[PDB]
Amino acid sequence: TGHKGFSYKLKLGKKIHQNRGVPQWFRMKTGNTINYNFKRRHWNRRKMGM
Amino acid sequence: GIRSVADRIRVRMARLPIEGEEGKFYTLVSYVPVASFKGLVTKTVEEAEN
Amino acid sequence: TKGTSCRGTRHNKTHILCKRCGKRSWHLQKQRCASCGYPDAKMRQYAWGYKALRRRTQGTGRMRHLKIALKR
Amino acid sequence: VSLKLQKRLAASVLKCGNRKVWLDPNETPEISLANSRKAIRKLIKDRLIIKKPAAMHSRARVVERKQAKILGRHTGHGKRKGTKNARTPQKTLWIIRMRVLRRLLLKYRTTGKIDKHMYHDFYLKVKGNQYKNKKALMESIFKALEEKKL
RNA sequence: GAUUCACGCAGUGUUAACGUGCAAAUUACUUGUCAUAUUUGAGUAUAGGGGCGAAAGACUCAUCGAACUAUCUAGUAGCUGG
RNA sequence: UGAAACUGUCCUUAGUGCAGAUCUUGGUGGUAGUAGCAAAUACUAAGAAGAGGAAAAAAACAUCUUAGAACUGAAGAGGAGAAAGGUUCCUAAACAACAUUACUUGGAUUAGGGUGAAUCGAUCCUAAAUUACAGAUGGAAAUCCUUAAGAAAAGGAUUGAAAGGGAAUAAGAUUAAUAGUUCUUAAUCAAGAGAAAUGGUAACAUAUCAUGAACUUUAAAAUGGAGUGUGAAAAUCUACGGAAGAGUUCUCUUUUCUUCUUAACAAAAGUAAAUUCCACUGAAAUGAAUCAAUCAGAGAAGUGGAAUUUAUUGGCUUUGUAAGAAAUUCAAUGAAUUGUGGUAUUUUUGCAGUCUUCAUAAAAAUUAAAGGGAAUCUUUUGCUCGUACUAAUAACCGCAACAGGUCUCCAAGAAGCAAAAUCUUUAGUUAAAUAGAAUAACGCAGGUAAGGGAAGUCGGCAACAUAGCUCUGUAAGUUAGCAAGAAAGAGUAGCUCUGGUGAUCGAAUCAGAACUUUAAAGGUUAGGGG
RNA sequence: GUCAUCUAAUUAGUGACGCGCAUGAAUGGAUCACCGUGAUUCCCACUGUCCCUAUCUGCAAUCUAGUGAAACCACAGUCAA
RNA sequence: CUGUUGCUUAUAGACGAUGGCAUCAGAAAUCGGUGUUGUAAGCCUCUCGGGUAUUGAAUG
Repeated sequence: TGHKGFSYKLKLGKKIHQNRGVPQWFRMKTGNTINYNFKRRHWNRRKMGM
Repeated sequence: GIRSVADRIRVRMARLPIEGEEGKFYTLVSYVPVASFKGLVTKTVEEAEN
Repeated sequence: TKGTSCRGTRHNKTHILCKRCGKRSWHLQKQRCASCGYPDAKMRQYAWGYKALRRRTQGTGRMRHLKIALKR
Repeated sequence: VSLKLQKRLAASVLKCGNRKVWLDPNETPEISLANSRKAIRKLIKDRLIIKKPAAMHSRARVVERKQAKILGRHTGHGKRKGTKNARTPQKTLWIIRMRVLRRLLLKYRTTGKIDKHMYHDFYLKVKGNQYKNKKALMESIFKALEEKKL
């Protein structure tokens, strides 16, 4: 909704921040196994349920 | 409209060289309006003027 | 019409986020949380829910103060 | 290149729809550089973007139909699809007539043609549906005035 | 708490379509109804031998002649299969 | 082949030998390049960009612009909101996967950008209801009570509405995207700072004026529905007079079309409709009036006044704002214009009386007034949070870009009784699970048909048929209200005229008469009857 | 069921009869105006329901380019006795 | 020799197949014959007009 509580909006912003991939420099670390973030979601694929 | 087309259409199509590649030709079909279709046969249109 | 059609009017939340346990388990009309048992002072735990006990209990979090007291 | 942005911005600047926006088909590269509303305003000044005229819709056929109906050309029984009361309400005919007839009786009493006693009887006669029109009331008043004066 | 048409809604018939469907109940036409015992949103109240029901054992989150979930529980099986 | 562990014999030990359990988990075939990618009327030509229309027609080619042709048809496939979603919004680069072909497209990939309030909301108030301390109850968990039980709270506590109540902001411009929020101009509100008046007979009236405490009272906030009439505005239509631009024009058309606008807040030239009161006088031969009513010696009508309502001040025109804005043109920033009307329709907004209920259709915050008589213009500030986008034949809920479902606001022309069907304007769109060739059967959807006319069938199922309006006419039965649109019959077009219905020029409506024709509701819509 | 009537023809319909397997009075009996997306029968009208089928249109099905499943499957797949 | 291919091929046809021709080939308009409708547009008369006509019709 347009109308929302202040703390609810900040939890919406955090979910936007966490919907990002692994940076390139992190993928070049030695002994690295983290290439894709599996905690990723999209608005039309999975509803975050909050 | 999409449902009705004229019974007889008089067209003039000329073959001209393609500007880019000299070997090939292309046909330009244009529409010539006529008052009536009586006594109109296939012709060849030649300018033959300076 | 009890299947596909009746689901169109589902746009009112029964539960919102809880302040104490952080789960979307706060019943708005009941005014209590179904997961942590909010305003009730004691955290809601049951012996038949053995998995629910190992999902949120001591040691499942940061242990900010107790990690120092025990090692001392 | 795609001029989708320029068509949207031009419609906002020209205060028209996207269907009235005319982008010059020969100046595509020039319009492509107009990525801002300020640039679009400059293009509109240079006539590279033009607002198309509205689609012409005439009322000539409607005007001639009404003039023919004034003379009664299409007011026949085969052209009526509504009931008699729907086409001409029976209540509004009554309301018009009472205002018309009560206006006339009021004028006669004020000017002194009739006194309050003769006005009172004609007021009830009019209310009782005794006169179809203005003339029918005038003759009855004049007939009664002559009878009284005798 | 008259008769009808329309916006809407329903579901009488076709026992039409579809029936590994648009759809775990929909579509088309026909039909009915379409403001006062009317329609509808949000808030709120009522909870499982309970609720709610102009009453069909109907509805209570695709679950109802007793919901869902977890524990007792690897319930017992003279019966079927290996 | 594979590159770092393993084997033979004797004892000991067992989670020790699989073809089955609709066995469990994983992987894979035939079916099979098969069924399918067929609702939502629809695309075409030229050009551009791109690796991506080639070619012995490989008959089809995604995006953008232009031209043509079209659809939704203003209860919309238009412009916005509430819930829900949560960045899907905007731009650029890029197309491996995804949207049943493809995509240079995208609600998809990557990276950036974006949400501005004293006046809008939340916050504040209470509604149905909800929850505390103390108390009461219970073995317990806990339950009850919400002002009653209390040394608690002048009177009773918490929460409960982004549709109820509520201090106060508008126009224009601006952004790739936000805007009653930014900018320009102009306002408003709240909280601050710098022995006590007159007028009118009266109803009542005076840019603060002209004191008014405790206490009490009154009013407001704040109250159903139906139906009729009517004031005003807006939209549509139209009369007069034009200014500017555009369309058609060898056939005519002094022609058809487009623009001619103006806010909040205030002013007071001119002038309304309705209602209620006041003064004079006293009504019968009873009058006054409405569409309807209704009213009058506890006082009519008349004359003269007062007040209030009419989307801010005070309803409308007009004025300030304010033309300097905006609209439409012209020239190459500068110039031009921006009258007056209507006894027309619809919507909106008030008003006045009528009807209806064994239904009488919220409260509080908060505000004003009264009774009483105790006491003696300038300027400052205005905190917190929401604000992007969709709101649906693709942003929500149904496993999805699902023909399902989901609350509202605004609303043009024709025609008609009609917001019906049908067509069009402003706006949106031509994409929405791929197409090309051919034109077999059998299908799904839509039709027609000689003669007969329900003989078909369980059964007139399905289809046909009737159908609008006006006039004539209408039975048995009956709870006397109905049956009834009973049934049945006649008329209906086009053109040229005449008459009726008003006010001091105008309304569509009704009736009649000539003449002509393909003899007229029927394109769409539209009862079969007994 | 018997008698009438409806039809050319009536296990259907309607009107009578009634020792009624086993009707009957708020388990309510009888009556029925108006009403009914209720059940039943017959008339008129109309018609592809039918005699008896013919034919027209759109979308499929056919073939092709691209894309591309599922149900089912002991092994399989000509007959007579 | 046969097949492909072409005539957007027919006496054939779902696709194959079948039938015909393939440079004296084929296709096309135009004209004539032959039909259908009912008398065009500009000025009752022009007017037995005008329009259509293989698409699965017949000549040149």
